Amino acid sequence: STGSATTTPIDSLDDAYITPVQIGTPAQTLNLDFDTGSSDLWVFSSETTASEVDGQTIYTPSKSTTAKLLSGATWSISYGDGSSSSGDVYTDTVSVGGLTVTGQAVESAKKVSSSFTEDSTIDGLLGLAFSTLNTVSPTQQKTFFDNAKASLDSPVFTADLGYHAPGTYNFGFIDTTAYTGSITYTAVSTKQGFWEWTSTGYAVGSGTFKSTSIDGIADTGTTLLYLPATVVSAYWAQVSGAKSSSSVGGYVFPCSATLPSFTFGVGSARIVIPGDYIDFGPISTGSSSCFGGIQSSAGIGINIFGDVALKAAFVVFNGATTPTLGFASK
Repeated sequence: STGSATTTPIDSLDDAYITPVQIGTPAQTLNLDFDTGSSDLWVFSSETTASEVDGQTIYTPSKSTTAKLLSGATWSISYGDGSSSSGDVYTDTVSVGGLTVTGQAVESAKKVSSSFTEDSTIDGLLGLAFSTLNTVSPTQQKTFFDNAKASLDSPVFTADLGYHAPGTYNFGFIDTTAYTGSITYTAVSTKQGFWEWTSTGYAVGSGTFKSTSIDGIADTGTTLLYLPATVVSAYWAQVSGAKSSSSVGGYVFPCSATLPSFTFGVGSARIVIPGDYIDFGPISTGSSSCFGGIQSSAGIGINIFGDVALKAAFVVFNGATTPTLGFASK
């Protein structure tokens, strides 16, 4: 089997991407944030505290003839941005782009933190990291990809995120028309539960490539590119007037600037992020200070190849017995 679904930016900045997902019988379609940095499929629901729902579409398990309470199971998750959610668990039929999994754990939110409530466009998350990170207790549950894997034509999914435009998540096949050149594959460590890999270096604009190992995670659920402070300083030093602002929470730059590109290495291959992809717009409405799309990971503990980086590539998440990542230009 295969599946193919369009993913759409939630706003004009590509702050996140939503993909329609069918849950239950008859189908209830919710727009989920596919997140290769986490491993829970959770949804706003008829169980979510009413004051914490503000415009999201909810899953109502009592209206699904295939929903079953997973008795005793609870979940609770905290994300790197400080947001969180928790609740109980149903199993139900879940379909993405024509690919169907029966018995998928659908984690129903009883509580969500303010940033989820405040984002009416995201109805929940669909985790695509390794199932070892799934938070369901006392019986850990598998991701949608893990459940589908054995049925897929090939044990892979691909992320093809657009810049200010829709893109595609495919399951079970590699669309050879969706990228240019060849796909360069690179090793993955699953030791932390992430799609963790080592970039071979970087360049800023037309500058020379610096060969240096940068361990980080391919994370579709993180908006920006978070790299070591040395790398980030080297980038922003090429932008007149750019500075790190403690009060804003990162590097800002004059909105009048033209940003240089940023290149990262995948083995001997190179992925080029155009400068425009690094502009996240005014820090507040009407400001002439703009927020940068490349930020320091120093306070995180891990480097994160988020959407800013991934949207410049066609990315293969290869879930073979030994997982690997593939990157192609497009």
